[PDB]
Amino acid sequence: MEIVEYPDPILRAKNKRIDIFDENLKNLVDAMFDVMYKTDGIGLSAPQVGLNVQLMVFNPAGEPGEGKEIVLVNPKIKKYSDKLVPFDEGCLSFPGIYAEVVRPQSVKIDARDITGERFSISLSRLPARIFQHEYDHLEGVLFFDRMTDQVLDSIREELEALEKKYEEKTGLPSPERVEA
Ligand SMILES: O=C(Cc1c[nH]c2ccc(Br)cc12)NO
Ligand SMILES: [Zn+2]
Ligand SMILES: [Zn+2]
Ligand SMILES: [Zn+2]
Ligand SMILES: [Zn+2]
Ligand SMILES: [Zn+2]
Repeated sequence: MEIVEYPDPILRAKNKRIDIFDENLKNLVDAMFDVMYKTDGIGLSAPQVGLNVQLMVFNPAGEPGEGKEIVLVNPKIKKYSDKLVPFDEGCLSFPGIYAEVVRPQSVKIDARDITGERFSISLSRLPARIFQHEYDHLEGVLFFDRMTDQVLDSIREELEALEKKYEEKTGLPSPERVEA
């Protein structure tokens, strides 16, 4: 298994509905949760393992045995709160990079679960926060898109480094450059 990283395009590709709700789907969520636990994270959205399908899993506590291992599939934000708050985020598709992103305090959400049931959770604190972070992955949108002109100024050079690693490995030019 392996985490996809920035500039890699699978990060921007349209993400599909899921509809069979089979056993493979259980099996996927093992491996998303386990890769998460292995890289010490608190969320992970499926295109970060190379699958373009709306599926995110996560667990605020982010340590085994602790918190609560939530799964949303086909999320949609019904509502976003007015309240706005900063927070240093990291994202695994950007090894080692943390920069402050500013986002809505709470969200209401509609979504299916691992057996198909729709449902309807609201969400705050860290939970909500991650939710959104993975919620963006589902939808083409990476954390530095959410940063303020100044902040991004602080990571230009790092994400540039990434673009080059991609370029060295792939032979191809970086399908997207942050000087853009
Ligand atoms: O790469 C990841 C997981 C992750 C790791 N460290 C974090 C700190 C803040 C936030 Br919000 C998310 C993370 N999700 O796409
Ligand atoms: Zn592997
Ligand atoms: Zn299908
Ligand atoms: Zn497991
Ligand atoms: Zn930890
Ligand atoms: Zn991420």
